[PDB]
Amino acid sequence: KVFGRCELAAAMKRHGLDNYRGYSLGNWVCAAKFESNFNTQATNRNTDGSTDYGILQINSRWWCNDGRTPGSRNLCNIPCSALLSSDITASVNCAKKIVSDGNGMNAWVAWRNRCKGTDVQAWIRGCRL
Ligand code: NA
Repeated sequence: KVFGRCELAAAMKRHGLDNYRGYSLGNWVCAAKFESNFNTQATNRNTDGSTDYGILQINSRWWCNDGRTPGSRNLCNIPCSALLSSDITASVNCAKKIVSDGNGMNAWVAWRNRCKGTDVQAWIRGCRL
């Protein structure tokens, strides 16, 4: 599923991401735009051979199991395929564990490089939330 911007903002808010660990909703929408272009089915191979899955490009090195990432963990206890569903529950639940790991949203390099310190409220502008 390719989410609309406000559609994804509504879904993230309903799932309790708005101001989760102090990160306003626009931070999460911005991260999703540059990780996935709001596409739940997005997959990208990392140089280390792990893969990033779904709207928030969650990494098989630590967070989900894809059966092909040697020496990796599955700290969200989910098959990586669950991160590609039209229903973002698994992605959101897993993102809550990631952002709680100590480095906040710096875990998402695209957030650090493209969203951090920017006018992230623009990402929820015009949305009925
Ligand atoms: Na894994």
